[PDB]
Amino acid sequence: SWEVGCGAPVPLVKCDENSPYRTITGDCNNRRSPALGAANRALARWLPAEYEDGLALPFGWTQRKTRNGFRVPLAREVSNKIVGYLDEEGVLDQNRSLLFMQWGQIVDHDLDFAPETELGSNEHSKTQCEEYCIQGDNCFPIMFPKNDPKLKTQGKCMPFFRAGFVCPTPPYQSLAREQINAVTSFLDASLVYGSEPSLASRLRNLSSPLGLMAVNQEAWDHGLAYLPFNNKKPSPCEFINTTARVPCFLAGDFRASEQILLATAHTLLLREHNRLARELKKLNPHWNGEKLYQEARKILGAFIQIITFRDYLPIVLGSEMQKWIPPYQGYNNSVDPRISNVFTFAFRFGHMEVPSTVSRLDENYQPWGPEAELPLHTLFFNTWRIIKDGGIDPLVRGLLAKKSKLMNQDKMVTSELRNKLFQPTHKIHGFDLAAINLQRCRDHGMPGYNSWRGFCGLSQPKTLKGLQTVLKNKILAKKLMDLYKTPDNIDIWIGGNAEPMVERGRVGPLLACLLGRQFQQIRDGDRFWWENPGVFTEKQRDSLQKVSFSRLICDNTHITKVPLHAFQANNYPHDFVDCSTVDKLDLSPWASREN
Ligand code: HEM
Ligand SMILES: *[C@@H]1O[C@H](CO)[C@@H](O[C@@H]2O[C@H](CO)[C@@H](O)[C@H](O)[C@H]2NC(C)=O)[C@H](O)[C@H]1NC(C)=O
Ligand SMILES: *[C@@H]1O[C@H](CO)[C@@H](O)[C@H](O)[C@H]1NC(C)=O
Ligand SMILES: *[C@@H]1O[C@H](CO)[C@@H](O)[C@H](O)[C@H]1NC(C)=O
Ligand SMILES: *[C@@H]1O[C@H](CO)[C@@H](O)[C@H](O)[C@H]1NC(C)=O
Ligand SMILES: [Ca+2]
Ligand code: NA
Repeated sequence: SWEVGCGAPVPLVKCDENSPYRTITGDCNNRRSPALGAANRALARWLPAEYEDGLALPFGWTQRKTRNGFRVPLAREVSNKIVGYLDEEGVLDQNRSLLFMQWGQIVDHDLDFAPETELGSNEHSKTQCEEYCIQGDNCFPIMFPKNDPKLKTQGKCMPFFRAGFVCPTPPYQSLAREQINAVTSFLDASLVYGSEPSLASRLRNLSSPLGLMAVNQEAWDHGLAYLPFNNKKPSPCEFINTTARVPCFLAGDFRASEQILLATAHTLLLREHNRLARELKKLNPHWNGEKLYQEARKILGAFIQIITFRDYLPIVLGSEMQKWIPPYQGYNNSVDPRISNVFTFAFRFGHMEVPSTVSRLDENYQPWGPEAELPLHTLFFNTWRIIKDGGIDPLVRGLLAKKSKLMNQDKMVTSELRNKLFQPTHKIHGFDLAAINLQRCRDHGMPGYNSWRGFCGLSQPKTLKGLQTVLKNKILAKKLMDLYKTPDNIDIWIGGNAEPMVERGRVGPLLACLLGRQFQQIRDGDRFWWENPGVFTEKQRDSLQKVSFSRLICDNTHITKVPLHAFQANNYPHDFVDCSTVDKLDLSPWASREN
């Protein structure tokens, strides 16, 4: 009865079966179902979607319509009463660097992107949602509750547009709405290279046959490369300072300039590509541009994989790591490699790891100038501080030397994100990421908290007292019950993140299961996984085994002092060493001798 499936707005596929390299789109990874993991298809549904009308309308759309007999609470009221806090003193994670937060965002952006519907071009339909807050079609505005401070200074709502969905981009009325993943599900550096042939070519430097990615020609970082500007008007990064008039960057991923540390990480990875490509040109002078591009691309892909799977996931998942992602046993072509709709909310655990300030540090790892520490809200879409205020190096030192925010049941999301978020088009530092996440949860038709607990083989609390035992927090459980009325109706984003963290990790049991399962699948179901026999030679793999994040910094900045375990909390100068003592990526195994 379940159909072979739709796909009129998704194009053709034809697959070069000899090809030792990934496609840009993700097509052809899986030989029996070539579209599996490819960009611009439906996110996978691990559980049936749950919408108000069975099909497409989110819970909370129709005021009289309940969920399980109760009204769903406003996203912004859940934000105000649970997610927020005032005192930033004491929130910092004593054993994770700020790099730990930032790598999470990098990895997330490699795997999933569900962009807003395209309806407001040649059309003030976006402007009208904003201006008048009238719910309809793809406008699904986040209404302020009665006592909200923003009601006084900001109007009736925050605008919000429904995520794009496959088949039609107007609505459909027979099968349930499926949102699109616009990037490749494989952990494949698509955030560097693009997920679309169009973008991917535009990012390359073809002017020369050196397999280089294109770089900024207007500005340089003390001789080091910046990303090229995106010259597409209008631009949010110009808007945040019209006197500086520095545009956003153009990268493999649309979101690269959303905050200055992300743009920073993107810069390092672009540098790493060009550097690898130059080093390969030396070792194999006979290689053409396509060859060089592909081979650097492939190494960078492996780099992301290793840092993610060897260094990042164990310190997120802790004791549950082995339970969900056992040691690798090879490529299983029966595994679904697709990112699930629910993972795209699970991985938003990072939002509770983002701290209120970003610092620039000098070569002694001491404050850099008089405005060294800045509030995070002043750095959304901010390229001008990079270009006109010291380049990336002082930012990278902050990444190493400052700390991530630790998630806290009484201090979930900093007001920098919770009250001051800037979104493009819209003019103000006045949005709420937490409210947006909850509204999105609904937009995407997510099953509730207890449906996912059941999925993960965990208990399903029905009462206040049951919820108190699961959360190990009486007061939080009590606010959730007062808002949601039953635990079944608690939005997964908030329920998942309300759980106390597992031992040695930074997420609770439910999230560790949703994340662990996904990463297991992105590893096991990828034909081009770096450790799958034949992707790299045995010797290449011995060389790739030594990648570190420290080495990445050494090779692509003018920073000479680095920790060995860059994700742990590290204090200068004690936990820092000279770049000369840190293992290098030895590219000798890529010398292809053929005479
Ligand atoms: C200053 C730091 C960050 C900012 C400003 C930020 C901002 C945002 C914004 C605006 C969205 C879109 C919300 C929506 O429309 O539904 C979003 C989505 C997301 N964020 Fe963050 N974020 C940050 C850090 C992180 C971190 C550290 C992680 C993970 C470790 C993360 C994971 C995600 C994910 C998974 C999504 C959904 C992506 C998709 O499929 O579309 N973010 N973030
Ligand atoms: C917009 O960018 C300008 C350009 O960098 C910023 O002005 C700089 O800031 C201080 C003065 O307070 C000086 O050290 C720089 O030399 C300034 N340059 C210029 C041209 O004035 C300005 O602070 C930014 N404005 C905002 C609102 O972000
Ligand atoms: C392309 O590469 C050449 C040779 O390295 C370089 O001089 C030129 O600036 C590059 N162009 C861009 C846009 O990166
Ligand atoms: C391959 O995947 C399928 C479904 O996930 C599973 O039945 C099988 O156990 C997997 N193979 C191995 C070797 O684990
Ligand atoms: C800090 O984190 C590392 C992993 O980065 C861990 O092995 C170490 O034991 C942790 N230190 C403390 C004090 O918990
Ligand atoms: Ca990807
Ligand atoms: Na062997």
